[PDB]
Amino acid sequence: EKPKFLEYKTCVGDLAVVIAKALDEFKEFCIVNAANEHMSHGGGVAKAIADFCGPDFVEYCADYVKKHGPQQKLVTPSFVKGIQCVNNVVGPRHGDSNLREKLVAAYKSVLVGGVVNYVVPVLSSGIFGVDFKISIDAMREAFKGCAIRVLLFSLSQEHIDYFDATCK
Amino acid sequence: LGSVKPATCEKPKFLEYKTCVGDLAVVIAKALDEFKEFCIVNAANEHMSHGGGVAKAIADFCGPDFVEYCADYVKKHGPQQKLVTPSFVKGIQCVNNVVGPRHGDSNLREKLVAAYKSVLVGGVVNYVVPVLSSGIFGVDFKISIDAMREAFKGCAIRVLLFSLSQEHIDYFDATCK
Ligand SMILES: Nc1ncnc2c1ncn2[C@@H]1O[C@@H](COP(=O)(O)OP(=O)(O)OC[C@@H]2O[C@H](O)[C@H](O)[C@@H]2O)[C@@H](O)[C@H]1O
Ligand SMILES: Nc1ncnc2c1ncn2[C@@H]1O[C@H](COP(=O)(O)OP(=O)(O)OC[C@H]2O[C@H](O)[C@H](O)[C@@H]2O)[C@@H](O)[C@H]1O
Repeated sequence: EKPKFLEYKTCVGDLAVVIAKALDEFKEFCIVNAANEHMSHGGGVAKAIADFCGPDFVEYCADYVKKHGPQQKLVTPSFVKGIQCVNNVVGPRHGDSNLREKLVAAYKSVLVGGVVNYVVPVLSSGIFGVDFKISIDAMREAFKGCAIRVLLFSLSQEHIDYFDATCK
Repeated sequence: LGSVKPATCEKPKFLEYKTCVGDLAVVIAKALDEFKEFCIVNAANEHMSHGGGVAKAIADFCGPDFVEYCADYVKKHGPQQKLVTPSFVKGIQCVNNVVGPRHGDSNLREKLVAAYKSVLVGGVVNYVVPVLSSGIFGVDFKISIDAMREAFKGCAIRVLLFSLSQEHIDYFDATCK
């Protein structure tokens, strides 16, 4: 029950509504977190995911960074039925750097072995405002030819309208 | 050789199986949510070198304390067919490093059965178990899974079997038929 090829869906809303939708439509999926390399889940989707997943997830992440140092990608328990795992991905920050290629590498790092359904925020395009258009294009490049299902979500309607502009 | 600190989980009424296909982190993600504590089984060599396969992933995950524990123990006691070590991971009661047999070894079935039997650790009820010997040890996965079910039959334990390979897990589903 892989898909035959890449399938997209969209959701504009807070994490709670996104997760309810993904559970209804995917049944089981990986949630992607827009993380920093310290896994310090202080704001944005990171805070929402840490609040939703709870203290065992926050503790997991903190403990891992303590043992292994800062991480650019960290796959964790979610402690939530239907969420196979959290994939904490570190996007570039504004003034970075070289944004398109960094965002492609970030979205490519979303894929995990044994997971087909992904619930994915617009990386880098909130708490440190990278242009959402390059994040979104970067995602489309990253996932080309992958047999996965991707539910792109965001608080901003503009992000999804823009995404629909190429899927339309 | 002493015993591991006993589980706070109780044994199930009968043998219970779960499965997970994918990378180690995805497996452990599932095990941490389903089991409050467990033993993870490593498909080791007698040197406890962890140079490839699931051993390398487990070594990387558990970290340098784990690496150091194994190198020190082997240095002092020599090579080991079985070593139960600390994990240095919350929820992971111990790592049971089991050396499975290899392609062409004589009495290969019976050696697999014995290897899975050695998985059991006193005071552990929940196990996360790979398909022993089916990677670089070259053993047919079907025979390894058959041997596992033989070794665990009648045991009041919970076993999450895992593999990178969907075919391995589909096979196991067909033994439950
Ligand atoms: N990163 C991983 N995540 C999850 N499962 C894995 C991973 N790597 C391998 N596996 C799975 O564990 C397997 C056991 O395969 P190997 O790891 O190759 O084990 P084995 O065939 O017993 O080989 C023995 C060993 O190889 C290692 O180098 C080890 O140190 C010893 O030399 C199969 O089920 C395989 O899909
Ligand atoms: N509660 C929420 N629900 C749904 N989506 C959200 C929420 N909060 C933010 N988002 C969305 O997540 C995407 C990424 O926004 P941020 O979370 O601000 O992520 P990012 O810009 O990559 O910044 C990462 C940094 O912010 C966090 O503090 C995190 O710990 C890291 O330091 C955007 O599409 C944004 O609308």
